[PDB]
Amino acid sequence: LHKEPATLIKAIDGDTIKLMYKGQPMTFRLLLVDTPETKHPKKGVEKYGPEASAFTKKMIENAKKIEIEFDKGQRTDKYGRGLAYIYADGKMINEALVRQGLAKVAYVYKPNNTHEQHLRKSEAQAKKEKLNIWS
Ligand SMILES: Cc1cn([C@H]2C[C@H](OP(=O)(O)O)[C@@H](COP(=O)(O)O)O2)c(=O)[nH]c1=O
Ligand SMILES: [Ca+2]
Repeated sequence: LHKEPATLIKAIDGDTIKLMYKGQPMTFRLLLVDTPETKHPKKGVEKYGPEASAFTKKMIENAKKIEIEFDKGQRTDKYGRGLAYIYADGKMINEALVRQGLAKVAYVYKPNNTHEQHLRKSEAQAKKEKLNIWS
């Protein structure tokens, strides 16, 4: 796996970010995590959804450098969103959300599970600490 540069376009919610990648606008979805829903009427605004959204926005806007890292398998989902680990000054947003209890580990689809154990350990800590989603 390797990290590639990208420039911000707009943070959509906790786990979906529009980025300029190789000079094309693409929507990315964070691998291995789900922040609670805030757009879809079928789930409604779920608790911590808005909180997750503001956390990601904050983290990605303040970054000096944004990087994306695809995993070993599919690089897009069925909606055409890029599937990646995204880093803001070398800090993985996917992990940072999980560590705050603002996302759960989810959508673990082989072979895109390289950081699964890393993320699960951050989740276990947020749970033990009773943070946000786990409170
Ligand atoms: C993170 C991730 C999501 N998805 C798909 C599965 C879910 O589609 P369905 O909605 O059709 O089930 C959806 C979860 O995304 P959101 O959390 O943005 O809803 O995106 C993948 O296909 N692969 C991935 O790695
Ligand atoms: Ca979500």
